Amino acid sequence: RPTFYRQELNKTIWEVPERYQNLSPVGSGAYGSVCAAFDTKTGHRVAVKKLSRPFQSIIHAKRTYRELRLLKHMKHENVIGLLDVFTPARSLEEFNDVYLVTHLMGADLNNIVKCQKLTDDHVQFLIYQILRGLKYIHSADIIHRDLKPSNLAVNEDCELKILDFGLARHTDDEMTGYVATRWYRAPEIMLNWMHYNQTVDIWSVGCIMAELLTGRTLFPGTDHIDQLKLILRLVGTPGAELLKKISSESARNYIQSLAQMPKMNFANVFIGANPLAVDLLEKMLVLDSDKRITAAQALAHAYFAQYHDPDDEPVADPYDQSFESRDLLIDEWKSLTYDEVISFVPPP
Ligand SMILES: COc1ccc(C(N)=S)cn1
Ligand SMILES: [Cl-]
Ligand SMILES: [Cl-]
Ligand SMILES: [Cl-]
Ligand SMILES: [Cl-]
Ligand SMILES: [Cl-]
Ligand SMILES: [Cl-]
Ligand SMILES: [Mg+2]
Repeated sequence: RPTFYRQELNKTIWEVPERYQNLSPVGSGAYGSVCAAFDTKTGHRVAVKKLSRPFQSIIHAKRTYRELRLLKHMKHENVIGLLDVFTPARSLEEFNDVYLVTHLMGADLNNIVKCQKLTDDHVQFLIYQILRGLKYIHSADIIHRDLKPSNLAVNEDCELKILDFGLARHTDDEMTGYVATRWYRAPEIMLNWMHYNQTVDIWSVGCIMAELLTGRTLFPGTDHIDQLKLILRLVGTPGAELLKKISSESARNYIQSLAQMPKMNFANVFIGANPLAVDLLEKMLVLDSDKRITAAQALAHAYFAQYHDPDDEPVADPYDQSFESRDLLIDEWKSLTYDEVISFVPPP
């Protein structure tokens, strides 16, 4: 057990191993209560997150366990990973606080590229890395559900990592109005058309790629209905085959009140773009999720010819999430979390 020291940060007392020095608050709080630090064991600048009231309710205790399980599993160059996890507690009986350590991420795609169009070679490399990480995530049967520019960390060498695992589900209010937390969502999850699956993430990648190419949000709706109208103008109204699959009778009835529209010509929407980029966007932005291209298929598309290497696009170890359908008491979720803290093995 390392020696811990204490100091006052973010309105509370933090207690951390000596290896972590020069702690200072960072960020806007989107991922939790976080400080930057220097890790003397590894030489990295790191982010240290102190969980707020991790075991105050059944919902919060299970969410803490979920975040730790997801972060311990992710081991890929284009996905956030766990450098360390610790508690000052010496036993389960005194366990109360959890701290997580990751690489410090300076900039995201949003704060870097807002209102700006990038060159085609840059778009190729950035979207390639998103898809490489997504192939890994989906191979573990994990659905991200919230891919958007603020969840993509990028460094000076245009290297990219996917963020946002195991945090609270987004609320109805967070999704209301003229807000970026809805602009990248697939229509079937935005409107609860049907039981969704991992194909929702490919819709989000299409929205991101379009925005890197034009410098503009693809579907900046002022509310759910305005956004649906923008989507259907581009990709066309649903045909009878997809209407069948909308298991919400009320949603199905609203869609049929709208006048029918054909799919638009994407070469006239994305004027001047690489024809291979136009072709890939047409295969991502398909209304029927059954027919969208997958991450593994998209890596082999000719748009990525200068980066694609099928021997360097790895998949994940199996991920057991049977706990997600399990009902337990607060102290049982807390005991499971403690076991996962003390069993952590740091990366090589
Ligand atoms: C220590 O910094 C952290 C910890 C966890 C997470 C996520 N759950 S994505 C993000 N930042
Ligand atoms: Cl230490
Ligand atoms: Cl990482
Ligand atoms: Cl503790
Ligand atoms: Cl964003
Ligand atoms: Cl969500
Ligand atoms: Cl597992
Ligand atoms: Mg999110």
